Amino acid sequence: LVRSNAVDVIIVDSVAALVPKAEIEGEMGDAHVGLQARLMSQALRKITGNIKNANCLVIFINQIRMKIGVMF
DNA sequence: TTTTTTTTTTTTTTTTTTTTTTTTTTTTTTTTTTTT
Repeated sequence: LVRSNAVDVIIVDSVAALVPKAEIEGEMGDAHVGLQARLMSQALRKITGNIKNANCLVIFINQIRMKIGVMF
């Protein structure tokens, strides 16, 4: 959509819910340490250069997931 | 009978033998439990 120059505002609701295809194919709790993070990092690397050229918005939506082992 | 005298011209190719080198990471995820 963004590369087409047609649409100008794009919304991705709850980026946390876009599971990888590999994780879907595999069983529950197999592993997939950070695969979501790798996917998200690779996505931006490819679309940042097209978003500026197409003058679009890609407002992403996120969730609050409390972390462990943090005191202060 | 006596009695020798002088060279002239090039034609043709034939066959390949041998490898030499790696190069770079990429990414987090999720809390549990009141005690007197």
